[PDB]
Amino acid sequence: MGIYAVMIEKMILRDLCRFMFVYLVFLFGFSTAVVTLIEDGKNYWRAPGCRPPDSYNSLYSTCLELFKFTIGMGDLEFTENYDFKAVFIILLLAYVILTYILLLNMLIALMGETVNKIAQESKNIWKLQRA
Amino acid sequence: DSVGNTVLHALVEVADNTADNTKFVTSMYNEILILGAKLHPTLKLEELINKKGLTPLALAASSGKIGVLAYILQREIQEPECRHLSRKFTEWAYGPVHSSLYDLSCIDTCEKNSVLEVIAYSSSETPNRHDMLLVEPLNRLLQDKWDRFVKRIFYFNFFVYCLYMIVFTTAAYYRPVDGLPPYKLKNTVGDYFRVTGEILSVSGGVYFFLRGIQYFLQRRPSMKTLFVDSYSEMLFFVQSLFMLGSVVLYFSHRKEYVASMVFSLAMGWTNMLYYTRGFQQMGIYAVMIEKMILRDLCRFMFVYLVFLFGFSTAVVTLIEDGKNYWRAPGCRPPDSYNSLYSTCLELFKFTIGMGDLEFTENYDFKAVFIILLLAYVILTYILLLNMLIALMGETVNKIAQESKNIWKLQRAITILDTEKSFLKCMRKAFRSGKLLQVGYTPDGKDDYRWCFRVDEVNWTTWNTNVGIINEDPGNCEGVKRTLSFSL
Amino acid sequence: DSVGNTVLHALVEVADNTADNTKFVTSMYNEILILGAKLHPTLKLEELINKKGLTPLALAASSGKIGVLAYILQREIQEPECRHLSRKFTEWAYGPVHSSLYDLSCIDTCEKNSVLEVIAYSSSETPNRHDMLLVEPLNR
Ligand SMILES: CCCCCCCC/C=C/CCCCCCCC(=O)O[C@@H](COC(=O)CCCCCCCCCCCCCCC)COP(=O)([O-])OCC[N+](C)(C)C
Ligand SMILES: CCCCCCCC/C=C/CCCCCCCC(=O)O[C@@H](COC(=O)CCCCCCCCCCCCCCC)COP(=O)([O-])OCC[N+](C)(C)C
Ligand SMILES: CCCCCCCC/C=C/CCCCCCCC(=O)O[C@@H](COC(=O)CCCCCCCCCCCCCCC)COP(=O)([O-])OCC[N+](C)(C)C
Ligand SMILES: CCCCCCCC/C=C/CCCCCCCC(=O)O[C@@H](COC(=O)CCCCCCCCCCCCCCC)COP(=O)([O-])OCC[N+](C)(C)C
Ligand SMILES: CCCCCCCC/C=C\CCCCCCCC(=O)O[C@@H](COC(=O)CCCCCCCCCCCCCCC)COP(=O)([O-])OCC[N+](C)(C)C
Ligand SMILES: CCCCCCCC/C=C\CCCCCCCC(=O)O[C@@H](COC(=O)CCCCCCCCCCCCCCC)COP(=O)([O-])OCC[N+](C)(C)C
Ligand SMILES: CCCCCCCC/C=C\CCCCCCCC(=O)O[C@@H](COC(=O)CCCCCCCCCCCCCCC)COP(=O)([O-])OCC[N+](C)(C)C
Ligand SMILES: [Cl-]
Ligand code: NA
Repeated sequence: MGIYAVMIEKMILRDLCRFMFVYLVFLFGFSTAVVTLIEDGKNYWRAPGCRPPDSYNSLYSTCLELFKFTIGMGDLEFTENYDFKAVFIILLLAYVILTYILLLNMLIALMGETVNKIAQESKNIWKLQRA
Repeated sequence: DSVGNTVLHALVEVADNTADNTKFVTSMYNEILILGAKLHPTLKLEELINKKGLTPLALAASSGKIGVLAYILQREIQEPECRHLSRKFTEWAYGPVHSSLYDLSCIDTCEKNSVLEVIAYSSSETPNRHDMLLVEPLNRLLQDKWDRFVKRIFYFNFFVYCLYMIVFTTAAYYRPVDGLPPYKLKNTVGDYFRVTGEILSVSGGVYFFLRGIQYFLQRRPSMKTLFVDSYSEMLFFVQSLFMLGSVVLYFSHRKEYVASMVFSLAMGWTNMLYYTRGFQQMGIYAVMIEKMILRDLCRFMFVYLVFLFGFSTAVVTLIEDGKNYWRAPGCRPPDSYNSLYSTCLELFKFTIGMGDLEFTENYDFKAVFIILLLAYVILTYILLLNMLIALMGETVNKIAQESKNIWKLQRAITILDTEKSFLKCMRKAFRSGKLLQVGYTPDGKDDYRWCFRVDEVNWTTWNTNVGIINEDPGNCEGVKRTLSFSL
Repeated sequence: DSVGNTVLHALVEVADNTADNTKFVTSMYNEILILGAKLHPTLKLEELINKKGLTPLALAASSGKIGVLAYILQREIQEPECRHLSRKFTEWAYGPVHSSLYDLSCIDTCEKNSVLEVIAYSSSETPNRHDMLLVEPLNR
C-alpha cells in the first residue's frame, strides 16, 4: 500500500500536472469560443428538455458544461441560444476529440509508461518514507 | 566532377550511416586531410564548395550523414604539421579534468551554410534530423544558446501571447450584440476599452499573417510536403486567416464575423501549446500529443467514422416518421429523429458516455434496433475506444526517446528563428568562442578560431596529450601558451 | 586544508559514483587506513571531522557518494594489526552458514551526525537518497 501511494504522488507531480495544464488550456480555450457564440435569450418559448431554462452566457457555466464532457455527462446540446448551429457543434466535436478522445486516453497511456519506469524507484522512495 | 564534388564531398555522399560504412569513410576522410596537408598545406580542403555551394561539413548536414557529421565536429588529429586540421582541441588537462575546445568555423549561424542552420531548416526528407543535434558540439551549443539571450526572449514571447489571448478573449466575450456588425462607438469607458481590445486583436492577426507570409515566401522556401512538415506555422497562419477573415466579414455587414472570430479564438488558445516547448518535460509532452494525433488519432477517427456513419445509416433506415398522429415525455425530446444528422449525433453520445440507448421509439422491429445499438457499443465503445488507449500505450513506449529528440529540434528552430529577428543579437550570438588561440597554422601564424569550451573528466585515461594549448589550467582572464607547439 | 578536509574526506568529495571512480577511491581509502594504522595506530582517522563537523562516513552520506558509503559500511580488512579497522566482521562460520556483524559506531541515531539520520533528512539536492538505504547494513 505504501508503494501504491508513492505512485499516486508520482502521478500527481509527473502526469497529472502535465495533463491539467494542457487540459485547462483546452477547457478555457473552447469554452471561451462557446460563450462568444452564444447570446442572451433574444426570443422574449421552448419545451423544457430536462428544464434548464438558463442564461448560459456566463463563462463559468460553459466551463462547467465543457467539464462534463470529461466526466461523461457532457450534454452536447446544452443550449440553443445561439446562431450558426454548425460552428457550435464543430467546437464541441473538436473539444471532445481533443480532450475526451485524445487527451484523457493519452493520460492513461502516459500513466502506463510511468508505472513501468518507477516500478523500482517507488519501492525505494517508500523505504525512505518509512525511514 | 560535373556536380562539383571534390574527394571529400564524394566521401560524404557515399556514406549511408551504417556501422561499417561510417568506420572507413571517416578513416578515409582523415587520411586525405593528412595527405592534403603534407602535399600542399596552403590549401584548406574543407572550404571547397560544390555547385550547390555546400562545404563537405555542410553536405553531411544537408543530407542525413550523421556518422560523417559526428566525426568532423569532433576531429582530433594527433600528428604534428596536421594538428591545425583538428576541430576538437584540449586547452588544459589537470589530472582527471580536462577542458575540450570545439571549433565553430562554419557552424554557429554567422556563416551562410552553417550546419546548425542546415540541420534545423531541413525539409524532413533528409534522415536523422532529430539525431544530428545529439552530436557533442551541437547539443551544448544550442543549450547554452538557450540558457542565455534566448530563454528570456522566448519567455517574453510567451508572455505577450498570453497577453494577446487575454485581450482577444475579453474583446470577444464583450462583443456587441445589438445589430449589424458595423457597431457605433458609444462614448463610454467600456466601449473605448472594447474597441481598443479589438484593434489589438486584429493587429495580432495581421502579425501572425505577416509572420506566416515571411515563412512561406521570404524565408524558408517550402515544398508541398513541407506544409505537412511544419504544423505549428500552419496553425498560427490558419488562426490569422480566421482572424483576418473575421474582419472581412465584419465590414461586409455580415453576422458571420462571430463564426470566424470563434474559430480564431479556439485555435488561438490551442496554439498556446506552441510555447510549451522550451520547458523540457512539457515540450516532450506536446510532441507526444502531436504523435498521438498523427499516428493514433488519425487511424482511430477513420475507423470510428466508418463505424459511426455505418450504424447511423442503419438506424435512420429503420426509424420512420411519427406515424401515430401520444407518449409521455421521458426527458421530453418529442422529435423527428428521421434526420441522418440527429442519429450521427445520438450515436456519438455513446462514445462520450451519454448514449441514450432508447433515444427514439418511432420505429418497428425493436429487436433489430437494439442489435444495431449493441453491435455499435461493442464495436466502438467496448472495442475501439479501449483499443485506442492500448495503441496509445504502445506509441508512448516507442517514441519515449524520439519525442525527446524531436523536442530538441523544436527548441533549435526557436533558437535560430530568434537570432534571425535581430542583426544586433547575431553579434551577441557568438556562443562563447572568445576568439581563442588553438595553436599555430602552417607558416607559423596564430590560429585564432571561435571555440566552444566543454569541460570533461576521465578517471581511467589521464590525458597526457601531445597538443595541449595552455600549460596553466583553467580560465581566469590570464593566459600562457605551451612550448610543445612545433611553431 | 582550509575546508578542514583530511585525506579521507578528499577521497569522498572526489568520487562521483561512477563504476571506474568507485573502484580506486575505495581502493585508495583502504590503503590509507592500512597506512594510517601502520604509521601510528593510536590515531583513528575516521573520527577526524572537517569544519562542517562531518566524519568521512558522514560526508559520504551527506553528499550522494553511495559507492564510498557501500564500502565503508561493509569494510573487511584481512591483514592482522589492521583487523580493527574493519566495519564488517564474522563471529562464527559453521560450514555454509556464517553470521556477519556490521559495526554501528557513528550510525544508529545515538550520535549527532549519524548517517542513517543524515541520509533520511537530506535536502533532496543530494543524489542517490533513495538508493543509499539499500546498502546492506542500512536496509536491515
Ligand atoms: C488546477 C488543478 C491542478 C491539479 C494538479 C496540481 C497538483 C499540485 C501541483 C503543483 C504545481 C506543479 C509543480 C509540482 C510540485 C513542485 C515541485 C517540482 O519540482 O515539480 C515536479 C517536477 O516534475 C516535472 O518537472 C514534470 C512536470 C512539469 C511541471 C508541469 C507544470 C504545468 C502546470 C502545473 C499546474 C497544473 C494546473 C495549473 C494550470 C495553469 C516534481 O517532480 P519531481 O519528481 O519532484 O522532480 C523531477 C525532476 N525532473 C524535473 C528532472 C524530472
Ligand atoms: C491581467 C490578469 C489576467 C487575469 C484575468 C483577466 C481580466 C478579466 C476581465 C477584465 C475586464 C472585464 C471586467 C469588467 C467588468 C464590467 C464590464 C462590463 O460588463 O460593462 C460593459 C462592457 O464593458 C466592456 O466592454 C469590458 C471591457 C473589454 C476590454 C477588452 C480588452 C481589454 C484590454 C484593453 C487594452 C489593454 C490595456 C489596458 C490594461 C489595463 C457592459 O457589458 P455588455 O457589453 O453590455 O454585456 C456583455 C454581455 N455578457 C457580459 C453577458 C457577455
Ligand atoms: C498576466 C497574465 C499572463 C500570465 C503570465 C504567464 C505566462 C508568461 C510566463 C513566463 C515565465 C514562465 C517560467 C516559469 C518557470 C521558471 C523557469 C525555470 O527555469 O524553471 C524550469 C521548470 O519549469 C517547469 O518545468 C514548469 C513547466 C511550465 C510550462 C507552462 C508554463 C506556465 C506559466 C504560467 C501559466 C501560463 C498562462 C496560461 C494562459 C493564461 C523550466 O526549465 P525546464 O526546461 O523545465 O528544466 C530545466 C531542465 N532540467 C530538468 C534538465 C533541469
Ligand atoms: C474528423 C476528425 C479527424 C481528427 C484527426 C485529424 C487530425 C489531422 C489529420 C490530417 C489528415 C491525416 C494525415 C496526417 C498528416 C499528414 C502528414 C503525414 O505524413 O501523415 C502521417 C503519417 O503517419 C501514418 O502514415 C500513419 C497513419 C495513417 C494515416 C491515417 C489516414 C486515415 C484518415 C485520416 C483522417 C481522419 C478523419 C477522416 C475520416 C475519413 C504523419 O506521420 P509522420 O510521423 O509525420 O510520418 C511517419 C512516417 N511513416 C509513414 C513511415 C510511419
Ligand atoms: C476544472 C475547471 C472547470 C470548472 C469551471 C471553473 C472555471 C472558472 C471560470 C471563470 C471564473 C468564474 C467567475 C466569472 C463568471 C461569472 C460572472 C460572469 O458572467 O462573468 C463576468 C466577468 O467577466 C469574465 O468572466 C471575464 C471576461 C473574459 C475572461 C478573461 C480571462 C483571461 C484569462 C485568465 C487566465 C485563465 C487561463 C487558464 C488556462 C490554463 C461578466 O459579467 P458582468 O457583466 O461583468 O457582471 C455584471 C456586473 N457588473 C456589470 C456590475 C460588473
Ligand atoms: C491582464 C491584462 C491584459 C491587458 C493588457 C495587455 C495589453 C497588450 C497585450 C497584447 C498586445 C498585442 C500584441 C500582438 C502581436 C502578436 C502577439 C504575439 O504573441 O506574437 C509575438 C509577440 O512578440 C512580440 O514581442 C511582438 C511585439 C509586440 C509589442 C510589444 C508588447 C510588449 C508589452 C508587454 C509589457 C509588459 C512587460 C514590460 C517589461 C517590464 C510572439 O509570437 P512568436 O513566438 O514570435 O511567433 C509565433 C510562433 N510561430 C513562429 C510558430 C508563428
Ligand atoms: C464526430 C461526428 C459525429 C457528429 C455528427 C455529424 C455527422 C453529419 C451527417 C450528415 C450531415 C448533416 C446534414 C444532413 C442532415 C440534415 C437534413 C436531412 O434530414 O437529410 C437530408 C439530406 O439527405 C442526406 O442527409 C443524405 C442521404 C444519405 C447519406 C449519403 C451520404 C454518402 C456518404 C458520404 C461520405 C461520408 C462517409 C464518412 C465515413 C468516414 C434529407 O432531407 P430532405 O428531405 O432532402 O430535406 C427536405 C428539403 N428538400 C426536399 C427541398 C430538399
Ligand atoms: Cl416535467
Ligand atoms: Na453519463
